[PDB]
Amino acid sequence: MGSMERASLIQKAKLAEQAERYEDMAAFMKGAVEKGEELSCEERNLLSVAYKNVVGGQRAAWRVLSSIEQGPEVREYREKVETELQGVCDTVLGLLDSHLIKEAGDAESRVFYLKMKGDYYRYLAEVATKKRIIDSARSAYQEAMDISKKEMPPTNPIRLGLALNFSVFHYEIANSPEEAISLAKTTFDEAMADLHTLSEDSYKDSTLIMQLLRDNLTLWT
Amino acid sequence: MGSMERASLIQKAKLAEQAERYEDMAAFMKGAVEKGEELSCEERNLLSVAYKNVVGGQRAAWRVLSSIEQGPEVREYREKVETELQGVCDTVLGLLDSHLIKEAGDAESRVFYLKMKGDYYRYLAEVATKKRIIDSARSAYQEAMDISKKEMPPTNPIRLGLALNFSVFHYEIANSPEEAISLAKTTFDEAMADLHTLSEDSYKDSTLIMQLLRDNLTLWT
Amino acid sequence: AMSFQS
Amino acid sequence: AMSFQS
Repeated sequence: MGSMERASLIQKAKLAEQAERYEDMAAFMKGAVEKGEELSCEERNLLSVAYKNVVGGQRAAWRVLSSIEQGPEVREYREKVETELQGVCDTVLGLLDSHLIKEAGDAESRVFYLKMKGDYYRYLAEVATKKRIIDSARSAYQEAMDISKKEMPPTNPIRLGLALNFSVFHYEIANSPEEAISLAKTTFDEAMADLHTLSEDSYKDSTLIMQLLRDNLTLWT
Repeated sequence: MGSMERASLIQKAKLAEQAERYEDMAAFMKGAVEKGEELSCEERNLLSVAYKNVVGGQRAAWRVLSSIEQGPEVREYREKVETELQGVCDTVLGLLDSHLIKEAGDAESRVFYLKMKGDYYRYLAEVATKKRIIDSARSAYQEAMDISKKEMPPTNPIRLGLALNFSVFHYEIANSPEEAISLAKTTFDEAMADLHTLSEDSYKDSTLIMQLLRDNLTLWT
Repeated sequence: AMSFQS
Repeated sequence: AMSFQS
């Protein structure tokens, strides 16, 4: 994507999003990040959306295959899918590490990237067969949690989405359903108590995410 | 796919279908076809399903982009998508021509492949800006229609799906909505009159396709 | 218009 | 369990 203008990559990432062409969207966003400039809020979201969708289809495929797995073909093909997923996670992690996280000074960008780092290590963990990967997820989430708690209101969408994913990590990956539940509940309760400060639009944004915490808690309790 | 067993490609195409991994499914089916043996009914369906899904996502993306199209990025990216689609259609057409159609002696395989040839030329036609391509579609459909009418009952699912697509071709590509409507109506009416010969399962299979003819006719009349 | 849902 | 629907 070396020869395409940054702005052109961003414009094409948005078109690919409209076209539900998420692999293209991700390639364009990777090109953009690799221009070496920081991403705006909107660009970070594009990056996240693109790879979430790519890796989301790989995760869904991997789980179908894994379950079938329970001659060598099923294992081979699950390995193939698994390998591709891991390569996607490695390239997201690569982008974070070169050099999105280190140049992210604001709480907004830094928590976003650290959350993302935890997410992609969590995806790696889902297929790992592993403690180091889980610890890399935990550590990235934890650093993101510490900044978000210090630097963002409890209703901030990224703070909420970070806490939601960290709670999922706890439940699904760290075998700590109590930690998962305590986190989701504490997150929801503190957001609830901060809603009064919001405009109607921010209120809608936060409560939409709080409902996922609530749905998880209903699933878990 | 040269090093993988035919049976392994087929097994993996079915897994990719379960995993909704249609690009993989198509790559596996292309590998299988390129083993140089004829495809069974079930394998032909796998081939069709795989590429229908691949090209289906490209068509849907292309139309989103085309519509946005109505700087150079929108056109560039529509061209990119369009180019990829055309490459998929060319590789399906390539497979038909090397050598699926020429070795298809039974009415079952031959109509299936000729229909498919018409389909992939019709997809090419949808983005062409073209008479030769439309004529290649028409000619492939016509040859398939002639064999199917001579060699298959009016309720045969492939005969029905061929006539349905040829009617779509007429309406959407050949600018012949009357031909489209006459075909769909005549096809439906002759199938209707042959349903009495079928078992409950064949009856369900045919009437499911007849309903698409009927839905098109309702859209067109 | 629906085409054959192969 | 639902994760952030980014």
